[PDB]
Amino acid sequence: HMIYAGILAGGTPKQFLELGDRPILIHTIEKFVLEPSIEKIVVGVHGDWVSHAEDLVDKYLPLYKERIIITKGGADRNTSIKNIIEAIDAYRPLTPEDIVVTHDSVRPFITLRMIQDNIQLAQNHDAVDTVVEAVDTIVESTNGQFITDIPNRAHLYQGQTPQTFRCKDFMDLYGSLSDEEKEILTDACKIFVIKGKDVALAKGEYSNLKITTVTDLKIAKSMIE
Amino acid sequence: HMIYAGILAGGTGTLPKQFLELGDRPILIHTIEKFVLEPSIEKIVVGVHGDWVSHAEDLVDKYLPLYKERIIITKGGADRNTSIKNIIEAIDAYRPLTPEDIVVTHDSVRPFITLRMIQDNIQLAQNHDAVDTVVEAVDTIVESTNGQFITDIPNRAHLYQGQTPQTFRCKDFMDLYGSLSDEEKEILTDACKIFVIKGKDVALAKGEYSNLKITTVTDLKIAKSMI
Ligand SMILES: Nc1ccn([C@H]2O[C@H](COP(=O)(O)OP(=O)(O)O)[C@@H](O)[C@@H]2O)c(=O)n1
Ligand SMILES: Nc1ccn([C@H]2O[C@H](COP(=O)(O)OP(=O)(O)O)[C@@H](O)[C@@H]2O)c(=O)n1
Ligand SMILES: [Ca+2]
Repeated sequence: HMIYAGILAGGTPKQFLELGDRPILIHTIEKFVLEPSIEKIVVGVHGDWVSHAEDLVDKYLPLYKERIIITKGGADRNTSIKNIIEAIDAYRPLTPEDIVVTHDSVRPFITLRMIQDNIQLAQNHDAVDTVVEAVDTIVESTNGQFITDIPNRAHLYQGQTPQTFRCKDFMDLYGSLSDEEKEILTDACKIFVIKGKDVALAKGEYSNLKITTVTDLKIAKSMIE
Repeated sequence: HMIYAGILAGGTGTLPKQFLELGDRPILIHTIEKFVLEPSIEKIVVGVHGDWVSHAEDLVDKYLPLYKERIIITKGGADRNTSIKNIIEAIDAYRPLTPEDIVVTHDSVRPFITLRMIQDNIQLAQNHDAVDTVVEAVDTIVESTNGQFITDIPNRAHLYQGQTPQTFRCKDFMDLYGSLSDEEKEILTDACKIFVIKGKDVALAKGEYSNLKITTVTDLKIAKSMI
């Protein structure tokens, strides 16, 4: 079986911002290029930014242009995955056993260690979520007016990426959902859980920051001196 | 009836940052300054560690000279609940508690609280049991009861990050903290968690993503850039 990388960069964007010296997207793709087991690295880019992602690849990673496929992502992260898996299928026809390690372009501090656990866990599980023990106190409210519930904070995890699973599996489970369900089931791991599937946990790092806000940008800058 | 600010501002065992310089003033000072903005808050009761009581007194004498008779320094407890107990009992020494007297509890290490947040807490406390300043979770929260594979990914749209202010009536909190045993108090160290699990109507207050909790070093670095 093959292993692929699925970089999600189709968002609406922070990943084309310079971090230190190079775009966050380039930082993120970098960690995947060394990994011997990863066949191609496939990036879902917003259809408008595709060409600008390739100029970026040429300018910043000319040694790996062959290892990278830049493809049009979709309206929401799940769709981007669909599109990434489709592009994988265009490179080599998917077998039941081929794998995708998906990851946010805006997470530029993922470690080869994480990547390797995800790949490694996926052997004897349906899918793999990368998480860390929750820091904030989490409060629930179905209405958004008063507290409907407070979950037990000793079993809560802050969810990050990689999210790793077989390709066919995603195309099957995601495929079988009405639009209304897709709109509610936005997390890729959620879909596996509700379909009653075994999703194991990969140890993430509190440092696996996801860069969404101008505050996240500062935290990142201080992490690279 | 009365309105008090209860500033949870002391303890060890966890190096907590409330006495560090932010811009020019210690963080705690920034925090107290927000509550002096509110004309309606009677006194501002600050709950510091035993060793730090006088250090805090001086900080008021040095940085808040005029609003010094507005502020009352007191000893904290082992946990913030024991501290709220101590803040409450300090107020009862100042002015005997009237069943409706509310306390606006707040982390001393959250100096970016606005008056808007404060006023929403006094207001929402009117016809609710308690108030919890809150913001929409930005992170997907994942539940796992076993610890190796997931048992639940709640809907994120319905999930919230806890902040402070947390507001309530003084007698109301004491009467619940009482019925709890010494081993019972351990399992639920947050104040709003007591109200909910003893079935009470505690409403949400729109918080702020800028309402940072200064705990780590990078947190201090973010904070310094914000002011
Ligand atoms: N259609 C989409 C939407 C978002 N994304 C984004 O997914 C990652 C970050 O997720 P997000 O915070 O935008 O959304 P979510 O919180 O993961 O649902 C980014 O690396 C990427 O920009 C994507 O690749 N394709
Ligand atoms: N007995 C205690 C213990 C800690 N605290 C802490 O509660 C406030 C915010 O919490 P923190 O940032 O120290 O973090 P933690 O809640 O102690 O994990 C601090 O101002 C103070 O150090 C308290 O008010 N009373
Ligand atoms: Ca009443």
